[PDB]
Amino acid sequence: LVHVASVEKGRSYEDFQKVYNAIALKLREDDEYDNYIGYGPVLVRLAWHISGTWDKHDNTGGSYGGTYRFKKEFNDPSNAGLQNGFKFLEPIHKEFPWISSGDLFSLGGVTAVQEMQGPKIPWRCGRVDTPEDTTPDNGRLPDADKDAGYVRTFFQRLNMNDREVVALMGAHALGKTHLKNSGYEGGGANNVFTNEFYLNLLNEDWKLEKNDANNEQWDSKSGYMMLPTDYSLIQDPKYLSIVKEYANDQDKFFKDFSKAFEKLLENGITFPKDAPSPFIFKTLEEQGL
Ligand code: HEM
Ligand SMILES: Nc1cccc(N)n1
Repeated sequence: LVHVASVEKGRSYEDFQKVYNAIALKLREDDEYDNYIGYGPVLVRLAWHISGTWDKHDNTGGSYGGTYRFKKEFNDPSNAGLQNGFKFLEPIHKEFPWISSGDLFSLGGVTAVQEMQGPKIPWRCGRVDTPEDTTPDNGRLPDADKDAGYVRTFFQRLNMNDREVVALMGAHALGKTHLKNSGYEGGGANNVFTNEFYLNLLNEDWKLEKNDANNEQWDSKSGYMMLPTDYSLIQDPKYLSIVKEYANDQDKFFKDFSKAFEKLLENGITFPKDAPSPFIFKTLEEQGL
């Protein structure tokens, strides 16, 4: 299965910057969401979940086809709550109806990371909507009540190695868990992208508790939480080393997250040798907007 990137006809960097800016301005405007977290974190999670269906073995799933728009995938229990991100993006899509769905969902995550003061994430256009029959079945996204060996095996399907896994999970500095979505509750409610995930893992005093859904999670007295799969990153000695690295080097974390997150968003896509180079969007702040 080959998915060849095809640039939306006649579009260039300055078209996609406009879309980025519309997303970014709406992120600033719609600030009340989720007790004043705003939509940044949910957009990052949307971009990940639309990408994380990918299977390297047969090139099924992935961001290219925009298949989250279809009910089988929209309704995946693993995607509960992401409808809020889709609803955020609907006026953006109405303004810019020429962008493909996969391009919009992936660009929403890039825009969110950058506007939350995270790294620059180079981004490539040309995902093409594919039909409803190409929608992957539910069950391809990961469970949270598992251990490091589970996490490591899971991510091999996505062609991610230990460093890439640990870097990607730093996104768990953002937003929160919600009991009614996933059966986990709590988190920093943070809407600034930092390396805090790693510092919290190493620094807090964690206790293994049960939540009101009868699931185990790690809680800190400071009011933070970790999923079992997050905590596994300090139980496994290989992950632990990388957690320490990122807890001690903000810039390295930023660079490695950027590389892994673009990768994630590009898995499954064949870019022609003459395709445009990746775009690096300016933030609103860099534009004086
Ligand atoms: C083993 C891998 C992972 C597991 C098991 C996992 C699981 C979860 C769960 C259970 C939630 C809470 C959802 C809710 O209740 O609303 C969540 C939230 C979140 N996840 Fe992950 N995740 C994983 C990897 C990732 C990766 C790779 C990223 C992106 C790079 C990511 C980004 C997010 C973000 C940003 C949120 C917060 C959403 C919000 O505040 O609404 N996750 N994740
Ligand atoms: N904010 C957040 C989201 C997912 C998992 C964790 N540990 N925390």
